[PDB]
Amino acid sequence: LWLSGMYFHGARFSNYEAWLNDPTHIRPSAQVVWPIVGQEILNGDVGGGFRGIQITSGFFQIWRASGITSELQL
Amino acid sequence: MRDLKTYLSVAPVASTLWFAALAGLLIEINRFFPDALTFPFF
Amino acid sequence: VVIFHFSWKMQSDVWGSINDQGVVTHITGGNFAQSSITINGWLRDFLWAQASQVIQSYGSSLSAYGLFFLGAHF
Amino acid sequence: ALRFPRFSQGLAQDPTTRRIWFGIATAHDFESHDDITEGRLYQNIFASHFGQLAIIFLWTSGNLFHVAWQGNFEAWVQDPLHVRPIAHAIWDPHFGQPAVEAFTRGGALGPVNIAYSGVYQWWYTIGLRTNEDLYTGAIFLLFLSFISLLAGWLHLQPKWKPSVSWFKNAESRLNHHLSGLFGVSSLAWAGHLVHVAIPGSRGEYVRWNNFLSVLPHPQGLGPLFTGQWNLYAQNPDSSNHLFSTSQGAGTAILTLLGGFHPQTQSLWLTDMAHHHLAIAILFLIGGHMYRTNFGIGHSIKYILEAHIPPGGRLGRGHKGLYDTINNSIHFQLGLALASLGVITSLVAQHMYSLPAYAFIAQDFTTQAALYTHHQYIAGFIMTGAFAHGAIFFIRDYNPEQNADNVLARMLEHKEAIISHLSWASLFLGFHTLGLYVHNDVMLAFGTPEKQILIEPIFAQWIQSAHGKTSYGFDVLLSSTNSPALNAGRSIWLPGWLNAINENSNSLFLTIGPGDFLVHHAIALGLHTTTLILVKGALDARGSKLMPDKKDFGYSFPCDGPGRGGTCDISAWDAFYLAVFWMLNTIGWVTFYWHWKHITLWQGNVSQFNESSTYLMGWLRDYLWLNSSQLINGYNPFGMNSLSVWAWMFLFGHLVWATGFMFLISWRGYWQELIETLAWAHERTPLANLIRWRDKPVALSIVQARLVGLVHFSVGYIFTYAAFLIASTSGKFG
Amino acid sequence: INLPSLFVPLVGLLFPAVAMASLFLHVEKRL
Amino acid sequence: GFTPPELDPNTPSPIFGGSTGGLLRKAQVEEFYVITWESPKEQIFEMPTGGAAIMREGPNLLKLARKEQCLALGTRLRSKYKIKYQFYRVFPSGEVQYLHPKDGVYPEKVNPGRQGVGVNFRSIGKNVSPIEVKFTGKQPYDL
Amino acid sequence: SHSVKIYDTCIGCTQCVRACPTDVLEMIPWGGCKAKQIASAPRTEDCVGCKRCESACPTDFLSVRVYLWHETTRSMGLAY
Ligand code: CLA
Ligand code: CLA
Ligand code: CLA
Ligand code: CLA
Ligand code: CLA
Ligand SMILES: CCCCCCCCCCCCCCCC(=O)OC[C@H](COP(=O)(O)OC[C@@H](O)CO)OC(=O)CCCCCCCCCCCCCCC
Ligand SMILES: CC1=C(/C=C/C(C)=C/C=C/C(C)=C/C=C/C=C(C)/C=C/C=C(C)/C=C/C2=C(C)CCCC2(C)C)C(C)(C)CCC1
Ligand code: SF4
Ligand code: SF4
Ligand SMILES: [Ca+2]
Repeated sequence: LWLSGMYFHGARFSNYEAWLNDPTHIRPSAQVVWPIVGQEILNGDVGGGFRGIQITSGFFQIWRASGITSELQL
Repeated sequence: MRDLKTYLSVAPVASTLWFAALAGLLIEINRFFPDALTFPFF
Repeated sequence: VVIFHFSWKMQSDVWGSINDQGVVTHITGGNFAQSSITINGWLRDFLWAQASQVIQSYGSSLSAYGLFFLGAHF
Repeated sequence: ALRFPRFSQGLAQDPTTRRIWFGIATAHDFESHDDITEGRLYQNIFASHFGQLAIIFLWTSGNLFHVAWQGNFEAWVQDPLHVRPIAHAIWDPHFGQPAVEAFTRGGALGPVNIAYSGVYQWWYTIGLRTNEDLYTGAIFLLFLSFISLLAGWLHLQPKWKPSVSWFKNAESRLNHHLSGLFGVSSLAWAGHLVHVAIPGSRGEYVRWNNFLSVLPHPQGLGPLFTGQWNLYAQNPDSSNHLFSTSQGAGTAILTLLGGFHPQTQSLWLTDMAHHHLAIAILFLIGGHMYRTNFGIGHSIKYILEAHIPPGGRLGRGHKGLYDTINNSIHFQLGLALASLGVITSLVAQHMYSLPAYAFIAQDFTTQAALYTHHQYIAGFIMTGAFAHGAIFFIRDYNPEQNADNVLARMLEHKEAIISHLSWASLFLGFHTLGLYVHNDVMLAFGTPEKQILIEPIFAQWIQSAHGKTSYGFDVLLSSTNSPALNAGRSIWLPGWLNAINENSNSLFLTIGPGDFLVHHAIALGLHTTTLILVKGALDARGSKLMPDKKDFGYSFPCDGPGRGGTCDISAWDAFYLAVFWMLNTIGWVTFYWHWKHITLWQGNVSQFNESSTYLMGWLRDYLWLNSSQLINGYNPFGMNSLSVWAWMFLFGHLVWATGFMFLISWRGYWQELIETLAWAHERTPLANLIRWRDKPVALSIVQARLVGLVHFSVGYIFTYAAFLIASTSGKFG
Repeated sequence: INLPSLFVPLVGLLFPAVAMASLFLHVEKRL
Repeated sequence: GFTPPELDPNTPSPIFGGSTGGLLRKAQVEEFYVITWESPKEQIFEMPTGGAAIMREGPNLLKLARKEQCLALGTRLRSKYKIKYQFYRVFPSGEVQYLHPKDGVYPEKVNPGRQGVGVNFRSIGKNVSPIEVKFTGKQPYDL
Repeated sequence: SHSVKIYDTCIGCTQCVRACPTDVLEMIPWGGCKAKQIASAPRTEDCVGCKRCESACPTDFLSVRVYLWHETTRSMGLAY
């Protein structure tokens, strides 16, 4: 179930495709937050026309080493 | 089914539900009346 | 202690930026060889100097880390 | 006996190393020694007092001698604002040459220490000018030390030891201590100020060899007996006076002005002479209350027994408290320590706001050092005041002799006292921590206008009532025609209103939201420390989990693991827990004082007023920001004179952490380790030819708690002292 | 002729030496 | 009135390989203990100091360094096996002292030849306050 | 040697004697309870002070009490 969540978040709330386009400028991000009490400030400019939380689990590197190139595979 | 109704009233489940509902209520209140420092009505 | 040793050593003598002419500038200046040998160098050049990023994140998208720093101390 | 220690036979027959440890830590608990009487206990305590008096005189002798010998005083008297006072010389053979060069300052001819006790300002204020005065004083103190020792010896032989019922004459002692010890001493101090120091700050050098030949006032002792005292204040020092000179000097010896001296930013000397005279009169008159050999006065016991309200709401009132207090020494010690602790932090609060010494308000490091020293000592004194109450309840309390008076009634509703203390401290903790976290979150999200900033309108009102005009309240002394401002406008109100409305002294600093929040944190600390100490006292005779605790003593480990477990159930253990909270509370107080003052001394008050309302502000802008110079005291590129503090800072961090060991690890683990080591040694060749004489054992449980707590608070004091001194001394501003 | 040159050593080295041997011999003595 | 047995040396000992948990200098200069039992057959059992030993068929004689060791071994022997044991205290003089069971019966069974030691005839809530015994060397529970 | 005292609220359940690891306690005949039994402590020079007996007593409050006192070799549990 935890793996299912990781792949779904990479597929749905992420900037993985743009990072795939330019890996050394886009910093990876697969979690966005709702604008409830001003907390949307946590949705930062991670590059690629996207605003969220920069992740450090290294999942984009795994998905690139796997051959994954579209969000449909995720 | 009766056993399920009992189980759902055990302490951790009851508190979980109570606080999730309370959280939804306060969240929606603050989404409607944001940034309140005073009682601006009367 | 293991993770402190690895974190300071990598920034000091491994990580950094290289120029087209080929002159490597490390994140920290390379001060592990001469400041790691005293305890004062660990307190000064590692903890005090690198906690700056987290004690200055209020107002940015890294402010959740500033909140968690203090919560964890608590 | 036949072994150390002599006072305990039970310890002397202990064949393990315990015998030595406990031998040292029981040496002054006279009531627990073999063959103890009442007379032996009282006489031991009397001689011990005399020993402590000798100690104090020898210590102050040392300070005087050493700044007269290796010191800086003479050059300091010529320019108090542009020279650093020396404490003593450094001789350390482990020094290298650069450190030798680094510590040589103040004009000395070699490595020295700068003093922060403030003795140059104090001695300069009262009259001492050249090194011969300091030498003179040191020799006199040596003499008084020797005399103290002689009296201590003399009052231990027969033919000179007093009886227990001499020590129990309370009316006599109070008459003498009130009119003799407090009144006569204050009168003689008013004398020293009138005769030596008021002239000293006007150019003249009155000493023993000429003082019978110098008038203190132009018309000596005339006015006093003719009745017209006002002539003694007919010509004050003008407000352009230079302290140790005649330029702008007056002739008055007693005044009531209120303000500060313009040049030294200090209290007037004539004000202090007049104050000491006034209170000496009050003490002398009030020391004639109780009855003695002359057939007039009061019986304390009768006053205590007559004070019972009809309607019986206080039960039997105070009937029988004279003998409860007179017969218990722990009761008396608890009372003494409580009064002394309160007035010690009163000393702390009044010495920074109304400085008495000339050029001490301009020496910032000495201000911070003195304040922190006196607050921490007051906190320790408070914890002791409460500890001896629990010792009294266990050892000397007699229930049947106190039946239904105020004391037994205190014992009778202990639940209602503890429950309400608990409620108060819960309330304060919840709301204070909650508002701080609210504010921190508000600023992490970039919305500082969403903060909850309560304004302290009551303290602002009280400051207005003293004549402050920063909040436009216009109440007493701040209004126009009120009888309060009207009745004092002639005497002290000009000087007072001039000083209180200046904003570069520390007389009633401006306050705001940050002051409100930290004051409620201080209240939380006081309430929780009181809860711990009071619970420990009121439960020391027994509780429901152990109803016979009084049969076990003040301090003992536990009652085993039965009934759920009884770790830390003695009253000693309540004291031990309360010391942690005392340290935390004094920490909050002194952090508040030092941050406020360090931003005021830099002309950057808005920094405190903006950063004090959320805890990241305290962590970053006070702790982190003010640490750079201290931790750069020595580095790969060299050392400067902050080196000794950079070192000490780390010492304090080390000792503290070692205290965690003794506090988290407990005894069984270590005892098994030691059994292993004993085997190892007894089995190894050329080393088993050596035999210990005490079987080694792990430390005791109570002993381990005490040793852990000692390491913890030593580390505490040392690290904070190093940081405070290095961060004020580094800026010297 | 330097005064600390004598007092700092003996108060720092020999005073505790003699006092520790003193107190050891006293504290391990059965009378 | 129950003469106690004698210590019969030349009683064999269990089959042990040796261990660093046995006697030490205290047994040379202060005291040590000795337990003896019966063992219907040869069997293995856990030494109260180290690993495992084999008790021999017939009488068994073990030397230990503490009374608690002897008593823990005896409790193990008496419940898990059905064995009778006795233990003794030997001094460096060469003097034995039958120790347990003292009067022939086990102390959890009441024997009619015993006196009361350390019995107060009142409840524990009726001890005096410490103030009643101050300056005189007794203790409130002494009474 | 520690002190161990028995109080007359004892119901003679013997649970304390069964628990002692050094054989300090003993049952003796009595007449003040249904069991005609009472505990006694004849051998307090061997008491290590573990309070294993107090955890076993069922009366309220306790009927056996252990007061820790002067320490010896046997009391400290030293094998060397
Ligand atoms: C940062 C450390 C810390 C903290 C926060 C506390 C806090 C407290 N101590 Mg304590 N103490 C400490 C260290 C600490 N202590 C240390 C080192 C010692 C020495 C051993 C002591 C010894 C000590 C004693 C002896 C006593 C206390 C008491 C108290 C309570 C005082 C009442 C109060 O202020 O109301 C509440 C204040 C709080 C700060 C509570 C904060 C927690 C809030 C409620 C968090 C809310 C939870 C939130 C919903 C999310 C939950 C997360 C989820 C996963 C659960 C309080 C809860 C006294 C007491 O019990 O009072 C009755 C008392 O007797 N302390
Ligand atoms: C309690 C007061 C006191 C204190 C804290 C000090 C502290 C110090 N003294 Mg000093 N001293 C004192 C009183 C004091 N002295 C007195 C009253 C005299 C005679 C007037 C001297 C004469 C003196 C000389 C000549 C020298 C020092 C030196 C020193 C420093 C080096 C350490 C040392 O060698 O010890 C002190 C050595 C002594 C010989 C002092 C002996 C005289 C005192 C009275 C001894 C008291 C011991 C007493 C029995 C125990 C009291 C109990 C309590 C203090 C624990 C040190 C900072 C040396 C120095 O300057 O270092 C750079 C130096 O050479 N002292
Ligand atoms: C006039 C007669 C007289 C006088 C002067 C004294 C004086 C004294 N007696 Mg005594 N006594 C007397 C009669 C007298 N007694 C009689 C008749 C009896 C029999 C009933 C006793 C029975 C008696 C006993 C049993 C004891 C004393 C004790 C003491 C000493 C108290 C300890 C001390 O010195 O602290 C000094 C106190 C002060 C200087 C006054 C208090 C100052 C307050 C707290 C604050 C000061 C404020 C100010 C800012 C400080 C300046 C600081 C700056 C300089 C740094 C003291 C010197 C104790 C003792 O002798 O120890 C050996 C003690 O054990 N007395
Ligand atoms: C005038 C003040 C005063 C006086 C006369 C007494 C007198 C007494 N106290 Mg008491 N007490 C006081 C204040 C006072 N206390 C204060 C202020 C506190 C709060 C800290 C306490 C808390 C307290 C407790 C909890 C207890 C006593 C006990 C006692 C009695 C025996 C003390 C003893 O000799 O044990 C021996 C003395 C020691 C073991 C002191 C050595 C260890 C100290 C703590 C280490 C010092 C730190 C270190 C060396 C310095 C820094 C190291 C270096 C690197 C700088 C005795 C009658 C004890 C008692 O027997 O009950 C009646 C008891 O348990 N007191
Ligand atoms: C900073 C705090 C601190 C320190 C210094 C220590 C130190 C030590 N711990 Mg400990 N521990 C701590 C915290 C600390 N612990 C805490 C918080 C806990 C709770 C979890 C524990 C729990 C714990 C356990 C369970 C054990 C230890 C053990 C040990 C010892 C390991 C053997 C060793 O390394 O010898 C070397 C000594 C040192 C490295 C200390 C520094 C040496 C200094 C620098 C030498 C200076 C000498 C100096 C000149 C002396 C002369 C001064 C003169 C004035 C007298 C050692 C002495 C283990 C042990 O005992 O091993 C056998 C053991 O099992 N610790
Ligand atoms: C400047 C000198 C500083 C010391 C001044 C204090 C002494 C004056 C008052 C003492 C009263 C003596 C009471 C009778 C006490 C008395 O003399 O009785 C003699 C004593 C026998 O003890 P008792 O059987 O009388 O025990 C009864 C006790 O309850 C009385 O305290 O034998 C000893 O001398 C033991 C010596 C151990 C010494 C331990 C060394 C301690 C080192 C520090 C000692 C103090 C130095 C302090 C400097 C920091
Ligand atoms: C346990 C115990 C004990 C101890 C106790 C204690 C420790 C206590 C304390 C306490 C405290 C610590 C207290 C405090 C207090 C205070 C007070 C009570 C106050 C006051 C005052 C007032 C009322 C004021 C007034 C005024 C004026 C004068 C002017 C200006 C204004 C005003 C208003 C401020 C004893 C031994 C006894 C006994 C046993 C038990
Ligand atoms: S405390 Fe332990 S050794 Fe002592 S009598 Fe009780 S059970 Fe036996
Ligand atoms: S456990 Fe208590 S009641 Fe039972 S026999 Fe022992 S002392 Fe008596
Ligand atoms: Ca002012």
